[PDB]
Amino acid sequence: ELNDQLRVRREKLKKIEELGVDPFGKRFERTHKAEELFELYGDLSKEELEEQQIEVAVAGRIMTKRGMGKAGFAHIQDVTGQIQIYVRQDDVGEQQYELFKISDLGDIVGVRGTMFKTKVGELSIKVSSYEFLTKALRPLPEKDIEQRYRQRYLDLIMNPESKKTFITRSLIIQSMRRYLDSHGYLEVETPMMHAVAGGAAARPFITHHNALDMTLYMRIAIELHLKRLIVGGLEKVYEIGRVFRNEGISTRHNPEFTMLELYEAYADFRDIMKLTENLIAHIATEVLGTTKIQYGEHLVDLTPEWRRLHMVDAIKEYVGVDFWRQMSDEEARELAKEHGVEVAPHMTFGHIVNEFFEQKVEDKLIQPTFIYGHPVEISPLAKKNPDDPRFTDRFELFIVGREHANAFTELNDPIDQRQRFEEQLKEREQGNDEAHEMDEDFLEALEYGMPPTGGLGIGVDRLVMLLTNSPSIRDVLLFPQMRH
Amino acid sequence: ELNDQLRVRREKLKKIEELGVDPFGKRFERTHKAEELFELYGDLSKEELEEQQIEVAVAGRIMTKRGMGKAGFAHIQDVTGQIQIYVRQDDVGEQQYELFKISDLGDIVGVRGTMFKTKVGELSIKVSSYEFLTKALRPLPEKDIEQRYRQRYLDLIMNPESKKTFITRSLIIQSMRRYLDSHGYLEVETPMMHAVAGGAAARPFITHHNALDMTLYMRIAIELHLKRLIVGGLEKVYEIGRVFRNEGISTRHNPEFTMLELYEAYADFRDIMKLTENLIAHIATEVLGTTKIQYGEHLVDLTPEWRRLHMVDAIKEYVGVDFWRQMSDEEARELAKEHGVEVAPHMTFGHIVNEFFEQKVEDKLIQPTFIYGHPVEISPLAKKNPDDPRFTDRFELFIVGREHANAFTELNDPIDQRQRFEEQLKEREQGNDEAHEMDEDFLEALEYGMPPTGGLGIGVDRLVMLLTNSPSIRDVLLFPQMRH
Ligand SMILES: NCCCC[C@H](N)C(=O)NOP(=O)(O)OC[C@H]1O[C@@H](n2cnc3c(N)ncnc32)[C@H](O)[C@@H]1O
Ligand SMILES: NCCCC[C@H](N)C(=O)NOP(=O)(O)OC[C@H]1O[C@@H](n2cnc3c(N)ncnc32)[C@H](O)[C@@H]1O
Ligand SMILES: [Mg+2]
Ligand SMILES: [Mg+2]
Repeated sequence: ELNDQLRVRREKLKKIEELGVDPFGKRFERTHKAEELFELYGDLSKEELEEQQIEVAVAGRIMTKRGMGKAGFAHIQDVTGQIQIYVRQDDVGEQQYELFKISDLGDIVGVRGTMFKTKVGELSIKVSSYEFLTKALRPLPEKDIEQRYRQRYLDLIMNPESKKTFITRSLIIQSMRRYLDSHGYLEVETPMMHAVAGGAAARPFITHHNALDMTLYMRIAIELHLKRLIVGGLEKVYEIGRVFRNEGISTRHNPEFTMLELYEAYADFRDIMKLTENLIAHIATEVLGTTKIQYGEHLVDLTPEWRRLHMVDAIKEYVGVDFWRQMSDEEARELAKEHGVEVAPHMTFGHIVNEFFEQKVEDKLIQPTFIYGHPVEISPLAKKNPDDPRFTDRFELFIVGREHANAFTELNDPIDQRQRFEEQLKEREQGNDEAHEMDEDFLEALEYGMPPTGGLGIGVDRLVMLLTNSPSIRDVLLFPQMRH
Repeated sequence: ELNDQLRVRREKLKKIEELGVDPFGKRFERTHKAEELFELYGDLSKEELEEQQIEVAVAGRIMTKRGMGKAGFAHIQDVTGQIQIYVRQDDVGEQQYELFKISDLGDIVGVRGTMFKTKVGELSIKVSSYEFLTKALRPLPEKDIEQRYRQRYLDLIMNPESKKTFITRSLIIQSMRRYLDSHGYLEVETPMMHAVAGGAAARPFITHHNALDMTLYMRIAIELHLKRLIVGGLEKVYEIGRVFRNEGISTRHNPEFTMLELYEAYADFRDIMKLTENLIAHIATEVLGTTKIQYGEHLVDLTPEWRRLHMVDAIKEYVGVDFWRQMSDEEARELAKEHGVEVAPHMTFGHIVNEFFEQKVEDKLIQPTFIYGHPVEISPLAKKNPDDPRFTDRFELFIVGREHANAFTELNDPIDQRQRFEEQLKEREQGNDEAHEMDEDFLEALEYGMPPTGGLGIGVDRLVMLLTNSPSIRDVLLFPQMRH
């Protein structure tokens, strides 16, 4: 249907060339961007602009073009929006007017001219110089949820709002580092290719190094090397880097995502809760100018202090079941069968409690909530709670029914840590193939002495979704993993 | 080595618990860093301190200890330095003093006490409260790049100069993003898992996605996806991220390294030259306080503007062979034989010229130098020079004999880009297993139109090696890839 349409364009290219101009342009000096023009000359009168001859120079893509004859208009779009340009043969000459006439929607051009207003009052640029910058061999679509991610470049051109989202994303990450850097946290870079994939319960992407003939695993967490830094005496460190998990895609999951991992010597999980809430309220204030944001049909208030609720209590409140009493694994399995909570063959009281939470409770936590007291069985890298060792001084931040962060009072006792790992291995022989793996090197590190520490993990992408009211993670990732 | 010392520390742990103490501590609130205490109170005499009775709280690892019966001293080290603590049973009580007595070198403790100077004059802290915070089961290093790289934590604790290097690295990167952002370049995040390993000439790490059953390649460059963003109308983008290349290690290369990639629509490689020198000059100025630096035996002057030299003129200056001469591939092969320049079967004029440069010229370029005009055969993503099509508008930045950047006037003409890819595939046929691979998606992207663009790539690790006078990249990477 539109196969020679591409040939129509492939022809104007030949014509443009033989017309003596580089169809793919040279450098172009600009003076402003569309948005600056309106903010600087949007309120000036038509005749005072005509008098002032304010010369500008801009560049962009042709989104709309109209008017035949010896004069025409077109809307040029740059990163900040669109601005109308007006080209008259009796102004730019014949060669340039010809360049304007052959120009296609989608083609990129640069112009020099003066500000002025049409009778209808639109602010525009009276072109006195029309430069051809780039020929588009394929036309613009016209003005598909999944076709937007498959060709993000087309999306960014056609939907202004998407652009805003990604800009907002850059501001969020930038705001995060300014806060952390100013509070003494050292931004560092640790390995992404590991001998042993530790720091979480997750399946890894496996690769191989040819020269060193080594099997390397892409990191499923940043935790283990950062901890080595704490043993290293660095005290405060953070890292915002990519993490990789051989998992299937979700509305809130992507194989490679961005996580913030930070550790603070001499702090515990309650300290981290405060850090977490201040950090996020800060970012919201700095970037959006407020702590009250919309997400779905919810108005989420990020103003500290946020609710602290123990996982076991959350379960009593939303389910009506108690896990505070001493309980046998058998009794936990009964309560599970009764409430329709699924359990794995390797699960025990601890795992079951968490299943009760994740399956019957979490989705209902809308306002920022610090869920704490995660059972020790599912927290192999966290310190046991003193008063009741069945649970740990760990917490997960929940907002709009999903986890935005994971943190704990770190386990620096190396003997206990080794014991957690063996238990993890036992769980594996029992069906759990996400059980953590023994890392002697890491354990060796703890053996030189890691001070008491508080660690924090934050899903940056998810935070971005929250602050941009994005229903899917693929709306906040420039090139989400495609099924292909 | 410490067969029993281990038994002794191990058994010591048990004794701390009997004292009723958590051998791995709780959180501890500090008031200052050791260094701040010297900067604030070092000038005050012994009695001035006695009058002002300055209460403080510090924490650190025990570096030295002296036990004089019922009172002793110890030097504890925090991230900023050491401070001496004076612990007398008369003040802290018998219980706490037994904790002090049993404390081993390497153990971490925190104290609260007042500032004061001993008869000798060393600023100290007369402790009123001694808190055991962590037991080191192994004794710190007794003293080879081995443990420094394999056990970086020990290095960071025992060698302050290594610690500063990593602190300076955080500053260099922080400084870089400062310039870029304030100059309008948008920081973004693009995929590290690619369907096609393109954007560079390198052998990648291959991996597999289970759920989607798909072969993925770890990025060998960030280029392609960033250019899709320029097509997207983002105009000015940058990404400081990890890049992976399945190549052997050396003092100049690590399999996973940090590269800065940035693109600017409407600019060309000359514009990029100016940016590169301003950026680097900015970082050095802001971090070292000067652009005049020392690297090894060299006194390198980073003050712009830097020397501009065409690769061909460089070969003429440093070797004597003039490649401006139109010659056949065979004559170039003959010239290669006569000057001891090794070539490969797939090579023609263009490749040979570059080998003359890398083999015979590179190492002689000490002062910052912009080498430009790379032959087209090795520049598949760079636009060809208008005057002499054998070369492209591209440059590499050489300093102290090594490459620190690669950049060019981007090839935005899709017909020509396709042609280059075909040439590369052809080379791979002839044995060049580092030839760029085809990426239809990228070609489709350029087909929608990409403005003339200026692209740049800087090896961040190498820039930091330069600014910290680190002879090896393994000195600016917290945990470098080690040999099996
Ligand atoms: N030492 C304290 C804990 C630090 C973090 C820990 N090392 C870790 O690996 N945690 O993993 P998670 O708790 O599963 O991840 C933390 C956050 O990252 C986000 N996240 C996790 N997995 C994905 C994913 N696959 N895709 C996108 N986002 C993800 C989410 O917000 C989650 O709460
Ligand atoms: N579009 C303009 C060019 C952008 C960069 C281009 N896409 C690219 O891939 N370049 O690759 P190189 O030029 O080989 O690398 C750029 C810089 O990275 C550094 N580098 C390259 N490989 C390693 C390495 N293996 N280890 C440490 N640093 C490295 C070095 O400074 C080098 O000059
Ligand atoms: Mg979580
Ligand atoms: Mg290079």
